Amino acid sequence: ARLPSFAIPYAIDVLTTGSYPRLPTCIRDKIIPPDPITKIEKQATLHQLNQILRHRLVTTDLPPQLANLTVANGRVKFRVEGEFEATLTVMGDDPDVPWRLLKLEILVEDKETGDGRALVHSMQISFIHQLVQSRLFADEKPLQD
Amino acid sequence: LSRNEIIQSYLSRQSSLLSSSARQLHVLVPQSPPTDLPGLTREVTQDDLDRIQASQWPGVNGCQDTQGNWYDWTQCISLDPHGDDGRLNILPYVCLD
Amino acid sequence: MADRLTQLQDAVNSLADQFCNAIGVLQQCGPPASFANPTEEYAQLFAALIARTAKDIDVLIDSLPSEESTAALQAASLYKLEEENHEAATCLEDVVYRGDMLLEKIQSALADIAQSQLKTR
Amino acid sequence: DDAGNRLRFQLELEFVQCLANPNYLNFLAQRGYFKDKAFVNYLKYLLYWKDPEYAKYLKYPQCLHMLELLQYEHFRKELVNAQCAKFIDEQQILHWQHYSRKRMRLQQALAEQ
Amino acid sequence: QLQKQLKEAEQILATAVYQAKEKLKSIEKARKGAISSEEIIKYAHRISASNAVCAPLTWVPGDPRRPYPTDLEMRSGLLGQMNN
Amino acid sequence: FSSIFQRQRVDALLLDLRQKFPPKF
Amino acid sequence: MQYIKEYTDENIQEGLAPKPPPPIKDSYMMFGNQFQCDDLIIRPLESQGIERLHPMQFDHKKELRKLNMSILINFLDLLDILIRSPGSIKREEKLEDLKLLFVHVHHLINEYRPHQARETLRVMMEVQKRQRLETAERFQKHLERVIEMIQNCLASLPDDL
Amino acid sequence: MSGVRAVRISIESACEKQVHEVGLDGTETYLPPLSMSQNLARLAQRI
Repeated sequence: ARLPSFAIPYAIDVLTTGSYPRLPTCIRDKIIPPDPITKIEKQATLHQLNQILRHRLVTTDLPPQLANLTVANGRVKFRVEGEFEATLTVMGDDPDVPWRLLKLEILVEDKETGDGRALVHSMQISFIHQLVQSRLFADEKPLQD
Repeated sequence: LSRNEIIQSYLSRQSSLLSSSARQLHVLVPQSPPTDLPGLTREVTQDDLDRIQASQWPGVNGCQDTQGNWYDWTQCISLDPHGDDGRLNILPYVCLD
Repeated sequence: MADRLTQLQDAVNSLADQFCNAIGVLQQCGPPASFANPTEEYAQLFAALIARTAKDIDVLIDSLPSEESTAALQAASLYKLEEENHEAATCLEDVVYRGDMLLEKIQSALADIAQSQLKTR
Repeated sequence: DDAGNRLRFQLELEFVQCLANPNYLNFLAQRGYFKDKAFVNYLKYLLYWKDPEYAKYLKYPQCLHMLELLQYEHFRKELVNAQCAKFIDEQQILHWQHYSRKRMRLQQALAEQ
Repeated sequence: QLQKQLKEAEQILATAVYQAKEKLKSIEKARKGAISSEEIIKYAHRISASNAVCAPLTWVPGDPRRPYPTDLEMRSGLLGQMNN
Repeated sequence: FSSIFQRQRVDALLLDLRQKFPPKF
Repeated sequence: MQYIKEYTDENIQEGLAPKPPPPIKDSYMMFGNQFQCDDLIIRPLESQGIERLHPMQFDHKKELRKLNMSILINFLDLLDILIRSPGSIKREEKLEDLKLLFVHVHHLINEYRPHQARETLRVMMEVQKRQRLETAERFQKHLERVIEMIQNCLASLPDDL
Repeated sequence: MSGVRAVRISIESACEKQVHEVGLDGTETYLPPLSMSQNLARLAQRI
C-alpha cells in the first residue's frame, strides 16, 4: 500500500541530459578502452604545453651555439642547421618532468658515399634515440649533454 | 508462527524498537485557515515569497522546537518524546543528493 | 529513501505488526487457570512498545509540513527561483569574462618576456 | 498507419527496457545477433529514446546507459563471456541498493552521537 | 623577478578560471534542457512507483524483483508473446 | 581465413659514441 | 524472450529507405503487462474503490492524528470483542474495520509524496542559486588578489628602473 | 495536481561524487578527485 519516495535526482538526470552517469564506471572502464582525444581539447593542451615549454626553456641553460628553437606545437625543434634535428617535449608539469625525444634526425647527407641512400639507417638513429633518451633520464642539465 | 520463544520474542523486541526509535517535542502548530491558493486566495504577491525564502516559517520552511533550535527541511531532528535515554531521530525530509 | 515519510510508513507498519504479534503471543502462551510471570512480563513489554510506537507516530506527524504551503506557493517560489538563477548565471558569466580577458593579457605578456629572454640568449 | 506506428512504438519501448537486462544481453551475445550489422543500424536508430519526449515513457531507466554502452562495438564483441555479464549484473544490483546503504549510514551516524 | 611573480599570478588565475569554466559548463548543460516541473514529478512517479531505479527497503538476495525488466515481464510482454 | 655497406664505419662510430657517452638509467 | 526482427530487417538499406521513429502516443499503451494510460493522477483517489471517512476540510495533520487514535481505539475494541463475545459477527467487521483505517493512514501520507517531490525541487533550486553566487564571489576575490599582485610587481619594476 | 501550474525549472544535475566501482558489501570507491594539472598530464599523455 505504501508508495516509495520519488527519487527525483535520477529523473533530473534523465530528462535534462538523456543519460545516466549514476552507474559504476568500472563497467565502461574495465570493458571499453577510453575515448580518443578530439580536436579543441587538443589545441588547448598544445597551447598550454607551448607556454610550459617556453617557461621551462627560459630556466634551463639552453645550448646557445647554433640551436635556433621554435616552440612550434609543443615541440621545441632544436635544429642546428648543419647536421642535426631534434624535437623535444615535456609531458607533465613545469618543475620535474624529463624530456621526450619525439623525433631525432641527421641532416648530414652525401648521395655518393652513401650509395644514393641515407647516410644512417633508422636502426642506428633509433639506437642514438635510446642513448640520448637515457642521458636525458640521467637528469643533469640535460640540453648541454 | 507456531511457536514464539524468549530469545525470538526478544529479537522481535529489539528489531521493532530499532525500527521505531522534560519533553523536547516540536512546538505545536494550530490549524491554518489562511492557505495561499485555496483558503485565503492571495493574488500572487511578494511578502509570501520573501518569507518562504529568507525568514523563519514554521509550517513551510522548517520544523521549530522547544529549547529553541530551528531545523529546516534538509536537516535531521534529534528528539526524546519519552522520559528515557532512547532518542527519536527524525530523518531529513528532503535529503538533497 | 531516508525521509520522515518513509519513517512514518515504517512506524505505522510496525504498529500493525505489534498488534498481530501481541495477540498471537498473549493468546498462544498463558498460565492455565484456577477456578505465567514470564507471560505477565511479556504483556507489560508489549503494551509499552505499542504506546512508544504510537507516541513516535504522533511526533513524526507533528514534524511533517502543514496545510499551508499549498502547491501554488511552491510553484510561485519555483518561478522566482528560476528568474534569480538566470540572473546569477549572467553575473557569474560576466565575472568569468573579465577574468578571462585579464588572463589572456598576462599570458601574452609573459610569452613576450620569454621570447625576448631566449632571443638575447 | 496508426496501428503500425502503435505497435512499433510499444514493441520498441519493450525492447529497449528489455535491453536494460544484462542476462538478455548475454542471450543476444551468445546467440550472436550482435555481429549482424542490421542490428547495429537498429541500435543507432534506437537512440531517439534520449529525447525528453521519448524518455518520458521509459519506466526502467538504466536501458539508456547500456544503450550507449552498446554503440561502442568492442562491447558487442565482448559480453559473450558470462563472467563479465554476471559482473555487470552484480554492479547494477549493488548500485541499486545505494540509497538503502545511505539510509543505514545516516541512521547509525545519528545513533552513535 | 618580473617573470616568477607574473608566473605565480598566472597560475592562480588559471586555476580560478578553470573551476569557474567547469561550473559554467554545467550551467550551459542545464540551459540546454528545461522541463516543466509537473513532467519531472510525473516521470519520477513512473520511475519509482514500483522499485525500478531505487531498491525496496527490505531486500534480501533471492528476492525476485530486479532493476532490469525481469524474466516474467519479458516472457509476458508484447515482445515475447505477440511474435511467438 | 636495406643496408648500404658503409654501415661498418657508422657502427664503429656508434661504439665510439657508446664509450664517449655512456647510457645512464 | 525475442528480438523484433521485421524492423531490424527494415533497417539494413541505404539512401533514404530506412524508417523514421514512431510518433508519440497520447493514449492507452500496453507496456509490460499493465496499461499505463497517460494523463493519470499521481495519487489515484480513495473514492475509486474504497470508502472515504474524511471530508473536504482535509487538514492532513489533524486527520492523521485522528486516524492514529482511531486505530488504537479500534484495537482496544477488538480486545473487547475477544473478551466478551468471540463468536460475534462484529469481529469480522472489526478485522475489516481497522484495515480500512490502515488504508487511510497510508493514503494520506502518500498525498505528501507529490508535495515532498515538489518541495525538493524548490530547495535544490535554492541551493543551486547559492552555490552559483558563492563561486562568483570566490572567483572575484581571486581576481582581486591577482590584480593587486600584478600591481605590486609593477610597483616593483620602476623601482628597479 | 488538480491542474497545478508547471514552471520551467532548469536544474543542474549534481555530479559531485561519481561511484567508480561498488564493492561487495558496501564500500564504494569514489575514484576521481577532480584535479587540474593532472588533467593536463592525462591529455598530454593521450596525444
